Formats: sequence, C-alpha cells, structure tokens
Amino acid sequence: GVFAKRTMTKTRRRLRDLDQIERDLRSPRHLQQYKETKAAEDLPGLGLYYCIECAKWFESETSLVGHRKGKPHKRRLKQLKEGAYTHEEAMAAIGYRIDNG
Amino acid sequence: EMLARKSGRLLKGGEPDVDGVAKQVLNDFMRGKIPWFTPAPEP
RNA sequence: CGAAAGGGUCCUGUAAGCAGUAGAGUAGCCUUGUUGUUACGAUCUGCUGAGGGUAAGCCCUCCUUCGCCUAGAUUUC
RNA sequence: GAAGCAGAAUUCGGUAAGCGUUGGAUUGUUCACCCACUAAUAGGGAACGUGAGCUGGGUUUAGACCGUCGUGAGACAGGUUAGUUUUACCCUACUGAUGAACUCGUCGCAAUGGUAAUUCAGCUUAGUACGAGAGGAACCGCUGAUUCAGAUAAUUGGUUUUU
RNA sequence: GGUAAACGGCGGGAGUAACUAUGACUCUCUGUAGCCAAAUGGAUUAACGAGAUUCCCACUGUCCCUAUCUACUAUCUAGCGAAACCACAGCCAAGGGAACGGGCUUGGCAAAAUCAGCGGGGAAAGA
RNA sequence: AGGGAAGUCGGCAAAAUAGAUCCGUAACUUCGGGAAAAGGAUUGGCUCUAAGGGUUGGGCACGUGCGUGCGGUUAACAACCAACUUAGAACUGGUACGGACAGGGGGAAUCUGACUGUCUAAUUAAAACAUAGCAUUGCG
RNA sequence: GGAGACGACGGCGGGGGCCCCGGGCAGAGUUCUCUUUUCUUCUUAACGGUCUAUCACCCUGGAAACAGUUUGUCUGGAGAU
RNA sequence: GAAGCCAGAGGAAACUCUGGUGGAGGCUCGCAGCGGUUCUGACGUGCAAAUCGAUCGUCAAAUCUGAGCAUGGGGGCGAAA
Ligand SMILES: [Zn+2]
Repeated sequence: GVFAKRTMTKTRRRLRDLDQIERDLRSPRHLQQYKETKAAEDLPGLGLYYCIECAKWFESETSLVGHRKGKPHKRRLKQLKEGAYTHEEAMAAIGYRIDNG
Repeated sequence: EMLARKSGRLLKGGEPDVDGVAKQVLNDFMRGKIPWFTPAPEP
C-alpha cells in the first residue's frame, strides 16, 4: 500500500532516483552531500539507521534488519544488479558518442 | 526533543513534535503542574 | 456525392499460436546420473515497434471498387 | 503656480473623476487597529430619511443551565447552548435568438448608440548637469513588465465514454 | 416552654455597676519545598459523549483560478396535461404641499408576431 | 499543474486514514483502563520445504472362537485413511500487490454531564430527564 | 405422586437436512487446440417390527505411591477406579 | 479478556512471578433491526399534510416487536417535553 496514492506523482512527493543511489553506493562523497542536504534531528532514529539502496531512514536497527528481508529491498537490489539507466546508456542506444579530441 | 521522544509526541517519520511539547510545558507551568515561585526580598 | 478499401498520420505497447540444452524446484522411468531422461512449472527469449484502433469535427486517392443523379412538393412584384 | 525648491527627495496650492485604488493577521468584541506589497492603497452616494438576492452579528417563539430579583407563577443588570418559509412557467426590464409586409439575391453606405487602455521598471542620456562632500536628475532614443481588454491552440500543462 | 435550627440573622475577644431575657458602659484586635495528620493531603475527579471551544501534523479545487468529462434534466418532437395568481393594465425622466404614483402635467420617445434565458421592478411567504 | 486554508463567522465540504501479520505504544487513572494511543516494517504470483492427525494389529502351555496360568512394555513398529491451518525458502512480474469491493485520520488541551439509558411523532437529542449512591420525613 | 409445566446466555457432543469431494450407468453441452471433460437424474413418508444409542441406576470389591476425568475441575469409604 | 482452574519457578507458610485454560461485562468495532446527528444536500402546488440520499447513534440489553387485556377528558398516561 502507498500512502496517498492520488498525489504520488507530484514533484513535492518525489523520491531519490536509482542512478543517484548507484552513485551513492560507489562514492561516499555523493552520499555525504545528499545527507548534508537533510537535518539529522528530524530523521528517524537520528539518522543512524539508513538503507542506501532504498534511500530510506529507519527508526531502529531491528527495523532496518527486518526491512532487508522484504521484497521492496530485494526489488531495489535486483534493479541495482540490472543497472540504472543513465545518459551514457541513452547515448549508446542511438549510437551517438562524445568527441573530445 | 527528549520529552517528545519519551512521550511519543512524534510527527510523520518519527520527527519530534517540539511545538506541541513546548505548548504542554507552558501549560503545565501556568496551571500549577511544575513547582516554581518568586522568593521574597530579604529585609 | 455517398459507402467501402488502400496509402499516410497519429495512439497504445509487442497479438493469438508454436518453439526453446532459458526457468526456482518437484515427481516418475531407467544408463542411477555423466544438460541422465521425461512430465509439470509463475516467468523469460524468438517469430513480433508486433497486434489492435484511427474521424466519429485527421489527411490523400479521375488513374482501388460498388452505388446515386437533370427530382418531388410549396410559394413568388 | 509658489517655497533655500543646488541636485535628489519633497511641502503648500490650482485644473482635472480619463485611469487605478491591493493582499493578510487579529472576535477574552462597539472588530477597530496593526503588518506588508504598491504608483497609490482617497472619501462618499445609489439601503441605513422602515422594508423578499445568499449568508454571519444587534436578535429576542417553543427545550435547557447559571447569575440578579421575586413567597411564587415568573421577570430580568445579565451570561451560555440548540433551534422550519420552501417563487418564477406571468407582465415589464435586461441578455441573446427568429422574423411578416417591399420579387429573390450580391456588393456597399453610415444616422444613431457604444467606445479603451493603464501603470511601473530597466538600458542610454550619465556617475553627466548640480554639488564642499555625501550623493545625483531630465527631454529625444531603446527594451521589458503590472493591471485591463480582445483573440488563439503551433507548443507545454489539465481534462478522457476515443471506453 | 423546647428546636429541622430549615429559612434567617451573625466582625471578634475581655470584663463588670446591671444581675434572668434584650443587657448597657468601658477596654483593645492586625520549606526552592515545612509541619502535622491513617500511602495520601484530592473538585486541576479517570473512563464515556452525533454535547460547546482553541490549536498542531497529515490532507486536499476551501482559495489563487478556473478548466474539463459522464448520467439525468432543462431543450425540440408525438401523446397527455394542471395550479398559484389575476380591479384594469404594464418603457422611462422631472413635477404632482399631506416626503406616494402606473393612469394626471411637461418632456424623452414610440413599429407586427415571436423563442431560450434571467432574477432589477411589479407580482410571489398557509406574510 | 504549482502552491497548500492564503478561502470562510467557522477546514463547511472534499481529500487523506482504513483489512490482516509483526515491532512498538506517553501523560493521566477510580489500577479496571487510556490503547487500534502515538510512531514504524510488511502484503501479488509460482515452485517447494517443515510442523500440527485418525483407525487397526502382539508371544507361549493346556481345555477348546473363547477361558485360564503365565510371560513383555522399542507397537519407539507396520498397514490403511484423512482435512485444514501455521511457519520457513528460492524463483519471478511490477507504475499498483487488503490492486475492485470492503474499510479508524491522528494528536494537545479547556468547558460540561459520572457512565449505559430516555424526551419535545412534524423546527430544539442537550449541561434537560432518569440512574445507582447519599440524606431527610411519616407510619406498629 | 408424576406428566401437562415453562428464564436468558456460553462453549462442547450426537442425529436429520443442506453444502462439499470421489467412482459408476444413462442423457446433454463443449471440442481451432485442450479437456478419460463440464452439467443433470440416482429418491424413500406416516405407521410398525427388530438391533442399538450420553445421563442415571444395580452387583462384586474396598482406593494414599490418591485415583478417575471435561475444551471448561469436578467426582469418590455417603463406596471411586 | 473478569472470577474459577492446570502446570512450572520461588517463598517456613501466607503469598509472589511466568505460561496456559476459561469466557464475565446495562464492555467494545460492526451486518440486519430500532433510532434520527450532520449536509448553504434532493424535494418545497412533493413519491410523501414530514418523503428521498449520503453520513451518523445503538446493536445481547433500561434491545426490538405481534396479539390479548387495563387506564378515559374536572380524566388518563408521563425516564417531566
Ligand atoms: Zn532497503
């Protein structure tokens, strides 16, 4: 079930994208900037329990561990294993390239 | 924040309701639920 | 002029069916495991930007077909 | 038009109603004052010299409570709560739409009625005139925007019984 | 004579010379969390409520600021077919002493027959 | 769309929430409650795995299917039969998985009546009435 | 003296009927493909006979190492198992 | 999820704790029924001299309801409007 499914596609209800999550997994600096754009005291569990793949904060370590067994986390893992869609893949799909000399 | 987390005064996402807890504290102060007094000046 | 059709342009998103050393596993038959084999099995892959719709206020078509036609009635310095 | 009005910003006055004159907070209350935006947030009438648009307060049928008065029924210095009016198809006015008589039709004229635009900013002038300094314009020229008005659907959004 | 001492009245406390009611006449009166009570010192009363009120998050066409779609109407046709109401009628302006004009005076004006709407006026509230 | 009560006397109306499994749940309290408080994690399909049952049935010596006198509690075994729940795992589609339907918004407080209940059929459902409890009066 | 003759609620057990599953004969439908398929009939009254069915009651005997026993803790030297 | 009951762990005992069992209540969500809160609701010469829609209260009892019978205007009946 999705909370308030009617307005789910609004920009003010937007969630973090899969390629951003891929860059977060590859580079801790990217994740650090994303976490800097938030306030730690307003986060669940003071921000101590975070799932990078789902880009989600949890209230406790047991909550995070229990979430890992669910199918949404496994869907995110399968999507990351398949690979996020990027501008490089979009360019390769039409056979376009970048000439830098 | 600690009073909000202890009393369960949480918004969506577990964020503490600091506004409501402050209103509770002010009401308790005004309505004689927290002890306080102004001591008399010494002669 | 009308009704079909064809071509275009748009919309959706890959039809039915068949096949596959794709498929978690399970059960039989025997070479008792050497894709052992056969059977079933969401799904996946191929045939397949396929199938379906398209003017109802979309476009083109003497030269893709079939049909219709010089009326009838009323009135008028 | 006038003012020690240098410039800038103004102040007092004259003609002028063409054109505008906003968004909010606050009901432990004469709801009036605060806040901001702005060119500016001017004042009135057509009701209030009784009076069927909608809907809140003065406001008040029947139920109920508290306060004051009263022997009481009840009344009030009062305070609170809940509570029935429910057209339009008529005439006129208004907005649109047809139309007889003059054969039918095409192209026109224009009496009369209506009438429409508005304000700000930026560039240049110019760091110039003016000024001890701090500061600091305007005419001509150029480009946008505010409010209003009349259209439109290439594009972007919205709408889906194309069921 | 005694009181439910109910209503009611009722600032206290001392004295006296009165001597009983009514007295009467003087005097003067301002612990930053304790102690005491049979853990508590409470009505700042829990639960419950289609009771009245203020606020917060979420939420959204309540609004900025409106747009679009569907069904049934309204519409047009065939059939069927009322009622309310009705002195007479229905364009205005100024005047018409009794603060009222639709009819009068003086002007503006003013062209058949009609249909959909509308809610200024007239009508319209078991008013 | 974007904003999110700027609307309005007033969030009126609408929207949001909603089933089930699991984690967790404050003040206050008449200790019974508050409580589904609050705040979170999850849910499809397919292929499997595991757990939870019923019935029947024991060896000798005699008399002759029963009677004894014995002997034994690994039947802890076989045969047959049967239904619905619960938990665990892999695989797999996805914008949705209580996919329609059905289905609490929640919270901080104040006033108020103890509660359940009842009335003004046809304008008032309430702090009104009743209620248990308490108190007084009359009567042998 | 008995019957007539008696409240409300809760779970448990037995019986009838209904619902559900499997096989078989017959009939019907489906059939591009699949489907030994999907659906329909297959019943037995009152009244009687006969054999049985919880409670309870009777006989033997005398229970502590207490036992029997319901989902629900009741029963037994006033005689249980 | 109240009494009552079973087991385990303690405690000299009284009792305490843990896990079950059980199924109480003018308890609670909610279907029918009964009722009638709200809506600038529909309707307003109506389907109706009180109806319709959504929403709402209650739903094991101070619940709903039939028939028979009793109380009659100086009256009755009244959880009292
Ligand atoms: Zn995750």
